[PDB]
Amino acid sequence: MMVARPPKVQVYSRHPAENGKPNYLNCYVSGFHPPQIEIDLLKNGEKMNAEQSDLSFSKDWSFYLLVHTEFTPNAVDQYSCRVKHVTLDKPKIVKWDRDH
Amino acid sequence: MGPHSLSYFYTAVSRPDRGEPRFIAVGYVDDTQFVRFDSDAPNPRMEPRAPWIQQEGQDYWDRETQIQRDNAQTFRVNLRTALGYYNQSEAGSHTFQSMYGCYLGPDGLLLRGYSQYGYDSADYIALNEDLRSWTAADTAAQITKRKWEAADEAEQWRSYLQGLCVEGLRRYLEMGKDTLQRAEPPKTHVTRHPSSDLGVTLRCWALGFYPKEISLTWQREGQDQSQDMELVETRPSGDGTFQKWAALVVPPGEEQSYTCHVQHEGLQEPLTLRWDP
Amino acid sequence: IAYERMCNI
Ligand SMILES: [Ca+2]
Repeated sequence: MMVARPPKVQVYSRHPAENGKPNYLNCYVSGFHPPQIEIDLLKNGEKMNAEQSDLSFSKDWSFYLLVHTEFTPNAVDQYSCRVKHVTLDKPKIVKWDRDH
Repeated sequence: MGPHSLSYFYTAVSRPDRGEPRFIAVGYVDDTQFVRFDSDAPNPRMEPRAPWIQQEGQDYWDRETQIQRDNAQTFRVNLRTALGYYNQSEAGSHTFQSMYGCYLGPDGLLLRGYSQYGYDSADYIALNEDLRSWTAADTAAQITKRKWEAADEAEQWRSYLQGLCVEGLRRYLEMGKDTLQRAEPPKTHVTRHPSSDLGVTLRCWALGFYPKEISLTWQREGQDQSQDMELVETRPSGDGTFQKWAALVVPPGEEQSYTCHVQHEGLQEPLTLRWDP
Repeated sequence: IAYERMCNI
């Protein structure tokens, strides 16, 4: 079976962001198949230590995962989420911004 | 607050010339995950993933653990059987999934139930609404339908859904009442983001809500603006609640002509909001 | 409470 569904990626904070205030950074990856995937939160381009949810799926059978960790936003550091999957000919990178 | 449900989600994946398949199970009451099983864990067991299930004694953990170890073996057999039905080689990874559950009526008895199976991200076989019959998605699944009819497997499902399933659901709802029987309404606000002389983005946010079901829409004096509205997928907050937003581009100076409308089961009335700096 | 005896396809 040749089905291969590309992932949707959202990068966002738990609470509205404010500089110098401890918060949580989330990378939600959904709608994908097959289930093999690599999801990395990045800080200034380097992998962060992050926790990953147990594999689950939706009514259409497609899979989803949450990758998350603590962070304290500021005006200097850059954050993003990098995803690798059979449907992606180069990694998908989504930048975090406080307006989405 | 709508009818409560108990549901389970199983996934097995084949890893060829690389060992036996992996089996993961998760259990939910409504949108709250309360248990997990992972065939790769040392002495793998059904584990708690919510605080209110820890109360349950050792007899509950042992029984739930044994059932998941048997499922893992059954799904390994299923993956083998499916290669024969679809004439597939030994070379590729394949996926076998199940999702099933029950809903509780206002009378404290079964309202409705379901039991579905999927192979390689496609429908395979499903229990019908009447809990007395099956729907096969293709000619391979028809083989399974004939086998399960011969075994009257539907009767075994119906007796579970009516009895043990709703028995467990009532127990979980009482044990975790402080969280499971409480809808958390959304905290809402509207942000504005300039873009060009032709448009300004207005974004309507809904934060910290439970359960996940919600309605977010924009209107311009009575008429829905869904056509070119950006509506992101409902996403987890990380603490058990959910988030969502809906955005549209409007001409500069006409921001007060647009209103955001929010419906959720935790709200006594629907909400209306606007850009209000 | 999970369903107790799943049947092979
Ligand atoms: Ca139109």
